[PDB]
Amino acid sequence: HRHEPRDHQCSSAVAKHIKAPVHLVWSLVRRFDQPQLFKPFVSRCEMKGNIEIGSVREVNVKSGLPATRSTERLELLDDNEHILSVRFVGGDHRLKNYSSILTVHPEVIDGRPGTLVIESFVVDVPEGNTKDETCYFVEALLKCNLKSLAEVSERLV
Amino acid sequence: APVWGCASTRGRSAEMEDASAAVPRFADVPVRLLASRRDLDALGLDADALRLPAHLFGVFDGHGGAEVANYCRERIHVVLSAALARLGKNLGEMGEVDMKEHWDDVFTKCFQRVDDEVSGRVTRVGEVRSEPVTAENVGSTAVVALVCSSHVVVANCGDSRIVLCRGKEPVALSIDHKPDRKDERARIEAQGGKVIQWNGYRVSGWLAMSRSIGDRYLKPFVIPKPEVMVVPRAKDDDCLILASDGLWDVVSNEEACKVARRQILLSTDPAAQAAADYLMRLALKKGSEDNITVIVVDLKP
Ligand SMILES: CC1=CC(=O)CC(C)(C)[C@@]1(O)/C=C/C(C)=C\C(=O)O
Ligand SMILES: [Mg+2]
Ligand SMILES: [Mg+2]
Repeated sequence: HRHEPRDHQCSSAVAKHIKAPVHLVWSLVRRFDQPQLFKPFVSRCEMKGNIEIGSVREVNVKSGLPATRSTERLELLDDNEHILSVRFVGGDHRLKNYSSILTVHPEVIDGRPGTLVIESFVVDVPEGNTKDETCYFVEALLKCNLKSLAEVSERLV
Repeated sequence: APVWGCASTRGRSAEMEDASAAVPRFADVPVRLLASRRDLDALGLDADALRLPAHLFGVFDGHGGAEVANYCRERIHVVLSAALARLGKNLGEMGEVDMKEHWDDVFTKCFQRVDDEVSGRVTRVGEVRSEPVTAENVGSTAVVALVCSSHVVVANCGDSRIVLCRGKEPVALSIDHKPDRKDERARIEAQGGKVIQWNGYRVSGWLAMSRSIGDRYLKPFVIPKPEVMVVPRAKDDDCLILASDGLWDVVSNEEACKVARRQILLSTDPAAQAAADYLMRLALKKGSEDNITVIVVDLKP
């Protein structure tokens, strides 16, 4: 997670402990064509072709949110170090040049195999907002994403 | 029998997440919540034993899905009806009472109970269910109107609105729970929350309202606490308009009331139904691409 934002950008990170093996948590996150497996905001996702670096997916999010759609490109997928990186290239949201890095690491939680998930991001600060407003907004969504990933991963154990 | 009409459409939105309820004779209101025991004992009548029929009208604007709004349509009137029946028995052994405080109390606990059922924190019904109704990011507004022959009791939660036409003038019976409202803003920031201008003022930059049923992730910033108002009826009362923001985003209270008096002057009632259908199709002409749900209740005899 070597993120270092310019002056017109902001950056932060969130973490979450999952009581599930790494291979189980990784099997959900790594499926770039179906983020709705664990993301509670995604209603529909379309992605053409084979999953590879440069693959682009189109996401439609449910109502109640500031945006309705997003276009995202897969920038990195390491099936050995468990690294996933995604960059937002389009949509109707206010997260321009958003780039995120998600990593999964093994650990022992309550005497059983567990998982630590870390997700950091860099994004432009939209006009009319501050770095801590933007960070607060993105952190709220990411914690909701990771909490749903934890509950889905822990129902598969 | 009540006099009402209900119109609802998906509109230009992709799917339908609005819900509406209209239950005639859903409960009997304890008259101890509208008159003191002393007031009726002076005429020999027992306030504990009197029965007054009431009807429930409700509009539920869901977000993140339609399941919380659909649940409110089926459960709110059932939970409130059972609460009013049990409250009517408990005011038999209790002396004088603060009627509007008990009105706030019975509606707050009713909304909190449906919220607790939605979140899976309590069990619900022959089969019992205990897991949450839906995901952490689904919620719904709730504007509810208890209508009887003498009073109109209003409970509001969210950015839906109910407006009363009295004297050929609209009177708003509910204040929208927008997060930039100065009491709602102060309340949210008091507990460490943020109200962020992000395509409109939003709780945490996310939800465009400060109160709703469900949305358990955004707690304790978004609460299901309703604002209750008791409104005695009068002859000047023309009609009641319950509607989601699909109408109030393009039609003002005065424009809605004027249109909802001329269609009426000219099972549901065809007159009130014509006002609801016209108000709904007025919102579709004024540049509204959201779901539209309008309930028009006629208050003249
Ligand atoms: C939930 C939602 C709301 C928005 O305002 C922007 C966007 C549509 C991109 C988003 O899908 C954002 C998702 C984020 C921040 C992270 C993710 O999902 O990994
Ligand atoms: Mg809606
Ligand atoms: Mg709406």
